Amino acid sequence: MQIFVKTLTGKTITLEVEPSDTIENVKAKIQDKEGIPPDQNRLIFAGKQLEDGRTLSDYNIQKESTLHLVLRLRGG
Repeated sequence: MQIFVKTLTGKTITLEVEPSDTIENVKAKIQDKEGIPPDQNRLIFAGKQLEDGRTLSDYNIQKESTLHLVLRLRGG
């Protein structure tokens, strides 16, 4: 049950999750592949911002889906 992640830059990543997992948990594994937490990054599917109140099967997120990684609060 792998999920692919696409950043706005085009960075293709890969994570292991379950259709019963929480949105926050699935976002949390982004730290284990990159290092950036779920407060600096957000989540989007089908033009809708996802949130930590539902699961993957509740959003209809299948395997081989490309998630959308957006940056919150520009800084340097």
